[PDB]
Amino acid sequence: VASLRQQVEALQGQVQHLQAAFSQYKKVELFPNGQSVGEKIFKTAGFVKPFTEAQLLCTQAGGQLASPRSAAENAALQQLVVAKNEAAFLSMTDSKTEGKFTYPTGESLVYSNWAPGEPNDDGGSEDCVEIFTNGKWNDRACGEKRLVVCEF
Amino acid sequence: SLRQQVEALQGQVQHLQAAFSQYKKVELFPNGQSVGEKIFKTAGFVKPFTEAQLLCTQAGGQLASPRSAAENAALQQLVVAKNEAAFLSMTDSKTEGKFTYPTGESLVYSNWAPGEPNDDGGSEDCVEIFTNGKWNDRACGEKRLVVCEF
Amino acid sequence: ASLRQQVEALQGQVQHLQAAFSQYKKVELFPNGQSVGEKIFKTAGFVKPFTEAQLLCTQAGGQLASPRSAAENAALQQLVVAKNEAAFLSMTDSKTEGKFTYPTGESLVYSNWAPGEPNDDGGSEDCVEIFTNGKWNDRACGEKRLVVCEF
Ligand SMILES: O=P([O-])([O-])O[C@@H]1[C@H](O)[C@H](O)[C@@H](O)[C@H](O)[C@H]1O
Ligand SMILES: O=P([O-])([O-])O[C@@H]1[C@H](O)[C@H](O)[C@@H](O)[C@H](O)[C@H]1O
Ligand SMILES: [Ca+2]
Ligand SMILES: [Ca+2]
Ligand SMILES: [Ca+2]
Ligand SMILES: [Ca+2]
Ligand SMILES: [Ca+2]
Ligand SMILES: [Ca+2]
Ligand SMILES: [Ca+2]
Ligand SMILES: [Ca+2]
Ligand SMILES: [Ca+2]
Ligand SMILES: [Ca+2]
Repeated sequence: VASLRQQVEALQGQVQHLQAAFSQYKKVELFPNGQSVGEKIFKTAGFVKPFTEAQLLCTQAGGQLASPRSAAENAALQQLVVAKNEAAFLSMTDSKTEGKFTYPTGESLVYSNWAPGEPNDDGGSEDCVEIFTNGKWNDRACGEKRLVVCEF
Repeated sequence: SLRQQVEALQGQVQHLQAAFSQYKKVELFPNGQSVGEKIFKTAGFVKPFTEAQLLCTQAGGQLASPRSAAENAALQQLVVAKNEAAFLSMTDSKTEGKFTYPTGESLVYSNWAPGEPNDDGGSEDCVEIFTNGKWNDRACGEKRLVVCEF
Repeated sequence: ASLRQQVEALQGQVQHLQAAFSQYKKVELFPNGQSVGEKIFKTAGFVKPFTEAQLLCTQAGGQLASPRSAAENAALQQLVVAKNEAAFLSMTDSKTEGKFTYPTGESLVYSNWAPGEPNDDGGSEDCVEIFTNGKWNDRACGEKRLVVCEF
């Protein structure tokens, strides 16, 4: 009760210090390759890789390829693409069933920002998705190299 | 009961303090410098002043603004490490011959190289810091290392 | 009463902090870091001679990569492979030729020498590099290798 009192007051000061310090470091971490939106964080590796390699990199790091689920998330992701001036791969593919794009979990899309006419499975071999500097999406061959951006 | 939960909380906080301390060192390696309560971090690339300024602002910070010999030395470490002169936040764009911080406040510290600022060519309103730590006013259109402070 | 509620509220903040921190740790490690046990390896992304690399890590509050187990070596190997550049380890045999030690002076507790190593080629190889295949080779300290520090 009494001793417990001080202990609680001491913890409050320690917690406040951690909160202030962490707040500062979050900003530091995101500069210049990250974007925070809601409770999601997008971070680019800064280089390009084919889809399979990009996917593995994100998976191994405990995240997954960028998967914008709203206009807000897509705009945040667009900021990184614009900054690096390099279109990036999204996590979604229609490799299982042509014409039906899904997230790595198999769930159907809850948001999309396809450029006019897309997806068009050009050449009959486009099962991956890239996001342009203007934020629009286009289905593209998974063998192509695009900016690696993961979400955590 | 409450005494058992408090010890559990104490343990969680001690763990966080240890984990956070380790994480701070990791984050700052190799592009950051901690001095006092300020943190300097370089983006690792060069940009013209206006662009560099926007990058820092959008990140929730601002261009490096050394306010003491100690901060200037910390900033100097990053410049030396990348071997690339960097832009500071200060400019005399509003009133030629009078440098101020983004807020409009006058300088509280300066480390100008001999003869500077000299508004060379009548068009130097930005400031760069060299690997030796000294400052020189330069054209804002030139590209220099982007270093922000948080 | 008020104390208990004050403690439960404090724990709510602490667990929220734990969650935020966990997310930011993963973000931090991507793509230049690797965590293994309580150790963290992080590459600077560039190459430097041994003395300079050692100074960079020391000044950052850590030390050059010092894998002490197969698990740590495999973790470090991931970074070397990602950068496709052999990296320097912290150990040297500068004090006593043929006897590699950590910066502390302690003898190795783990090694993963490539066949035929360490050979002290030219009679002047007192530093250690780790290849993309995870094997070690003694190399001249003047050579430039990927900088990887451990924290
Ligand atoms: O192959 P390319 O003609 O250079 O470029 C193609 C066009 O931009 C097309 O509109 C788009 O739908 C394809 O995905 C792209 O591959
Ligand atoms: O134009 P430059 O002669 O190559 O270099 C100039 C000189 O170093 C001058 O002393 C300095 O005050 C100017 O800011 C620089 O631009
Ligand atoms: Ca298909
Ligand atoms: Ca398709
Ligand atoms: Ca297409
Ligand atoms: Ca002027
Ligand atoms: Ca001027
Ligand atoms: Ca000048
Ligand atoms: Ca970081
Ligand atoms: Ca020797
Ligand atoms: Ca030797
Ligand atoms: Ca050898």
